[PDB]
Amino acid sequence: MENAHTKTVEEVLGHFGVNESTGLSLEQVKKLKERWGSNELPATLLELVIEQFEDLLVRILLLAACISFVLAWFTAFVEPFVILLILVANAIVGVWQERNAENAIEALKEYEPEMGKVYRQDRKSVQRIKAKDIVPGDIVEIAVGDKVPADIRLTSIKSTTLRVDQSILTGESVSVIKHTDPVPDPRAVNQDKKNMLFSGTNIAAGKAMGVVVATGVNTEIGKIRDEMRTPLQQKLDEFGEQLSKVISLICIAVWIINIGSWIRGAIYYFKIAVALAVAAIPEGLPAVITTCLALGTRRMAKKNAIVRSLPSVETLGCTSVICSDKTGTLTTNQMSVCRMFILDRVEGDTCSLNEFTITGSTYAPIGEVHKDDKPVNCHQYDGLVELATICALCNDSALDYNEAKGVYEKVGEATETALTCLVEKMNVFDTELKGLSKIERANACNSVIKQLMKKEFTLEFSRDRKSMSVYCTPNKPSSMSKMFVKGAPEGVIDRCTHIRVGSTKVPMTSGVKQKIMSVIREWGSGSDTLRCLALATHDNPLRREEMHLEDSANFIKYETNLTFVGCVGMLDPPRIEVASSVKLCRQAGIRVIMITGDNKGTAVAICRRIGIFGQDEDVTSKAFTGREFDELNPSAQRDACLNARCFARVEPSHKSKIVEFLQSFDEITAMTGDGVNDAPALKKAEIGIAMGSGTAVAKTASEMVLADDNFSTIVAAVEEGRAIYNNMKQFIRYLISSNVGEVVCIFLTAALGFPEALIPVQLLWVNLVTDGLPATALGFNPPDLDIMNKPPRNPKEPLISGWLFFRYLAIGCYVGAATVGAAAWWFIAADGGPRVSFYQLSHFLKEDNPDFEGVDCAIFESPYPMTMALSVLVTIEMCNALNSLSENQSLLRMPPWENIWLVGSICLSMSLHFLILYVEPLPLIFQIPLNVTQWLMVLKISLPVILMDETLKFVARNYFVLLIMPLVIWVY
Ligand SMILES: Nc1ncnc2c1ncn2[C@@H]1O[C@H](COP(=O)(O)OP(=O)(O)CP(=O)(O)O)[C@@H](O)[C@H]1O
Ligand SMILES: [Ca+2]
Ligand SMILES: [Ca+2]
Ligand SMILES: [Mg+2]
Repeated sequence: MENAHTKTVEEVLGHFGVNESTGLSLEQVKKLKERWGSNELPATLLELVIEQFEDLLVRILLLAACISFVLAWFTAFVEPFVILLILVANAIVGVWQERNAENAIEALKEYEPEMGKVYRQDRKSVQRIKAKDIVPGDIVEIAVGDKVPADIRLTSIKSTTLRVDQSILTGESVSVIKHTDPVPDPRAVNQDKKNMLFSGTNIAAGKAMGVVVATGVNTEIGKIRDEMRTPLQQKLDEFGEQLSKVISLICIAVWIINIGSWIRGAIYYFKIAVALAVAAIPEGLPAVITTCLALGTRRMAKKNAIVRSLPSVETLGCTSVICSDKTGTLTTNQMSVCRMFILDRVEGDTCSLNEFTITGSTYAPIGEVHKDDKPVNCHQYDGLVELATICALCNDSALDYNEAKGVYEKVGEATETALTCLVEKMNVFDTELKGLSKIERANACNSVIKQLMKKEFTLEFSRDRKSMSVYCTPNKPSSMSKMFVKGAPEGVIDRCTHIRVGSTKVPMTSGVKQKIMSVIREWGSGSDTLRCLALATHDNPLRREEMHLEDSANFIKYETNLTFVGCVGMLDPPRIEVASSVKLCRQAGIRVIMITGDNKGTAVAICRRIGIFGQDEDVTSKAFTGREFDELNPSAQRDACLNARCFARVEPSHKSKIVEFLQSFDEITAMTGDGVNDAPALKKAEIGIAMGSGTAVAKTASEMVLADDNFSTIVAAVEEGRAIYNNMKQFIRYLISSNVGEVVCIFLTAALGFPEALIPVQLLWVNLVTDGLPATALGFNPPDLDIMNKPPRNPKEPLISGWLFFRYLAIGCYVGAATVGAAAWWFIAADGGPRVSFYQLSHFLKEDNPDFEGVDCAIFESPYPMTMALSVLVTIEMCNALNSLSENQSLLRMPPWENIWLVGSICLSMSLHFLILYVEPLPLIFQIPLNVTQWLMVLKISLPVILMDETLKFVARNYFVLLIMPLVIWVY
């Protein structure tokens, strides 16, 4: 079947020989799966390796590896080789971490098979099957929120209008409108295919059914499968540019003051200002950020949270407002009518009711109606036969038994599905239900109703009108059509001009209208926090011939002069872990707002339950309806958002505008939503969160999907986001505060006229050792002990602080007055070696010199005090690295064994530094045999940078040993 849209409806129905209302036979599926395979897709090798070197810091440090190798034919290659080993080492961590997380996100999406609603011949009702079991033939049904599972030709549209979001397939950011007439153009583009749906795209409004015409690869989305920065990064890429600007400054600022063949020898000092450049250049800044960001995506994918955009975690470390949809998201969406009432009698102003309770918290259609905790037969209550009529004929939902889980599931919206379940429990027509199975009883009594009443068309739901009409005619006429409605109570009773009392109608009164809203206030504020709907019927509707449904704004006009019948009260439990989250957030410095279209009375009562409010807290300033907000003065309407914690009876435009107002206050907002109404607010907010059980359009439009439906996962992402930015700051403090020393070790050396500090092969070794995997592995750092007890980060404030700058000199100056303080100790105050005086040492730049009496000028050509400064900078920078586990938490509170990966790193970079000083062929390649008398001093010197930085920690903070102390006692 090619170009179905050329062909008409019955044509494509003939091609598969299916009845539209029956669907595909059982072996017809067997054959067709043997002719088109499943409905799935079978999902570079070294490209990840090459992507690491695409960053500025390793693009330029790829040059220094070839510049010092330019001079190879002129040790010579040991300089460029050591620049590789720090670039190669960091580049391997990232590709490792990246492939770790990749499998994870692909492990979680695979957990949940995408179901899809078909019409095979076994069950007389719609049923949910795995997407891959769909074949080109069976009738398929979809509705608002559903992703399309296969390529479908439309056959019938139940709602007035159908709206598909084809963005993922075509890119058009608008919802198109479909039809069922044939498009003749046989080469028409996907966008001009207005009678077809395609996998992966979602339904924005309406509900319809068609027949599959392609699967797997043959679908438009499959046909093109093989042919297809972050807010913290721009903060670091404005940094990576600036340091190199100062690096190459200071570096060539070294190269000049030294030169003063006398010019061919000026190319030595070039490899210095080049190697010293690589030394104070963070080769691993772009690797350590791709590391941590990949890690979190793996951390979250572990907790049943698919992260769809990588900066989601980063921004969540700063969120100060987390708005959330009530129904579905903050509630389990496990609905069942447990209270209902109709009118008993009405005499004058006063009136009485006939209330009822109904058992059964599950969607399962088992339960009984009580009057006063006593069961009753509903046929005796004439008003109940009608409430039951409305509740099954205004339903776009249906019950579907899941024989795998042995439990009942919903087909459509939970709210509607609770009603289908209720009309089963009533059985107002007293049909004999004894001989029917767990599947026949999912939609049993509705069928009797739907068999007595011909539903000719429905006027679908509209969240601004907040009600849903249905047109019907009895099957034996003579012409007596009627109209049934169900909608928001406040709204429906507004349009109700009459009330039915049993089987008779009477005009609406003030007092009657009162009682209703009190029951509903009783119901929504009670221990159950009921979610209530009104149910009324129009007795003299306008003929279908004289109706105008092209403009849906007419719908509310036709739903007028109604007869009120009754109200239902369904229960909705809050999610279990939710009351903890709002406790955890108010401590992390985060506000939690509720945005809902339901009753303010009920929405507040939930907020009282879960801890947004408390039963006694006055809420007059923190809860406003949609109307109570737009009907305010702009100043009070301003500081409302500042303090309001609940917004109810609210359309998606509001939630989109609510988040907007938060953001206009420089607030970083998160949005937690389940359904279509949350779609604008999800995109609008900085980050949107969708529920796994929710809709696809809610999931697609949002940027992180809790497939768990766990609500405490949100907090964990905020800890990840706060932990990633915090790992940077220490990593920042390490390389930055440690290289002020490598510059002063050189610049102090020049100012005092001292002997040579280092050599360009030594300059790039100590870069490798301290700035290789040791520095890099700082990203696995343990989250701080009090990370979620402090307000969130404000992104517009700068990265580095003036107290932190001061802490970089206080360790940069020290590691420099320690790198050169050890080489001067071997010339002035050492036992085995020269006793050169300070004056004699600074003017060393002759046998004739009487100031240099009794000294072989050859002692300045000795590698001894060079590895006294080389192994001091390695040891002291491993020490400073051990300071860099936390900004202020000392090593008494955060011991170094908590970070396993900086430990296993420092031990590897000392195993590679100790292997260089005592092996056979290396002390000559590196110009360098140090033992106990000298290694104790390098310990005596490199260790105080532990305490010196510790005393910085102790002062900013106020505004183990069995192992530690024997090591120090040897030293002193
Ligand atoms: N299929 C449906 N038919 C008739 N009325 C419906 C309906 N679905 C919802 N309503 C009514 O619309 C009103 C508001 O609906 P809306 O879609 O804006 O939010 P909501 O009630 O579904 C709760 P939440 O916003 O937390 O998901 C509800 O009070 C309900 O009475
Ligand atoms: Ca470096
Ligand atoms: Ca360094
Ligand atoms: Mg919802």
